[PDB]
Amino acid sequence: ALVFFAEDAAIIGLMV
Repeated sequence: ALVFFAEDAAIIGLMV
């Protein structure tokens, strides 16, 4: 799958 990235503090992945 595709894993985007966002800064939630720290950077996390978002898997789709």
